[PDB]
Amino acid sequence: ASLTEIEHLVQSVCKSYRETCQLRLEDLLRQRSNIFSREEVTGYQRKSMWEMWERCAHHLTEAIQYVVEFAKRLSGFMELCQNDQIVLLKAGAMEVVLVRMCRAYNADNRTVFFEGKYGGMELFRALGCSELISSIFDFSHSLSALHFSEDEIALYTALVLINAHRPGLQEKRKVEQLQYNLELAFHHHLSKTHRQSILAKLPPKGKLRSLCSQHVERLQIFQHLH
Ligand SMILES: C[C@H](CCC(=O)O)[C@H]1CC[C@H]2[C@@H]3[C@H](O)C[C@@H]4C[C@H](O)CC[C@]4(C)[C@H]3C[C@H](O)[C@]12C
Ligand SMILES: C[C@H](CCC(=O)O)[C@H]1CC[C@H]2[C@@H]3[C@H](O)C[C@@H]4C[C@H](O)CC[C@]4(C)[C@H]3C[C@H](O)[C@]12C
Ligand SMILES: CC(C)OC(=O)[C@H](C)N(C(=O)c1ccco1)c1c(Cl)cccc1Cl
Repeated sequence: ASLTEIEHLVQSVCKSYRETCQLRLEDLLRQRSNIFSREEVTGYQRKSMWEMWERCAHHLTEAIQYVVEFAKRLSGFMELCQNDQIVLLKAGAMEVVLVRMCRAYNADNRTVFFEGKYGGMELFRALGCSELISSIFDFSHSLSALHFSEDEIALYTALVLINAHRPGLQEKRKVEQLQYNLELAFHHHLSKTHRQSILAKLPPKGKLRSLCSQHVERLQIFQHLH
């Protein structure tokens, strides 16, 4: 990959992200003052776990569908074989959704955009897993301290997905090459923007992996109990 190729790769990732970001950053920042009232929060807390799971599962289903579309518009992802495309999506799609959340997260008051307004994590009380939820909020909080640009979140989420270490890949060397190209493209774009300092501040790879382990576990328990 040349400099033209690395620059084209950056452009491709950023364009795909912009077209698949689901919620526009401008709309999310504008809505920060639109915050659930005490009555609306109590309204959520009184809902059954069943209904709350039904709303969350719908929210997550939609978010994952945009991530699938992100992958498919990515330079190189469609060049991979079907099996590998699926292995990567299966392992990474939800990890991308967790990362994507930080944009919809307001660190000033610790709220998230959910069903039209911002609310704290207490909104989700009826689900009965406050420790996992607070870890998700904590993760979003630490990411928001980096003030990710749109292009940065584009490149970073592309790297969460294009990971050659996922078990079950049939063309490991081809995924490696795509991964290496994205790592360099990311590093290069950060230097052009004087943002190299975020590299040392990025969460350790095991952090998102360990959070997604617990997450996918609880998700599957809700999936089966339904
Ligand atoms: C594919 C992956 C791993 C499952 C496996 O061990 O094979 C699983 C675990 C968490 C799952 C998701 C979560 O349970 C949340 C959603 C629940 C809905 O009932 C289906 C879509 C939904 C968006 C799920 C899609 C998919 O089955 C996920 C992403
Ligand atoms: C359950 C939901 C369908 C909702 C609907 O329209 O009724 C479907 C449609 C697209 C699905 C995803 C896509 O097919 C891509 C992935 C394919 C893998 O087989 C499972 C995980 C995977 C990440 C899927 C999870 C889930 O089952 C999704 C999100
Ligand atoms: C384990 C299941 C039952 O808990 C969730 O579903 C939680 C509520 N949840 C998430 O898990 C989530 C959000 C993004 C990725 O995962 C979520 C959050 Cl933390 C904020 C806004 C919207 C949602 Cl949907």
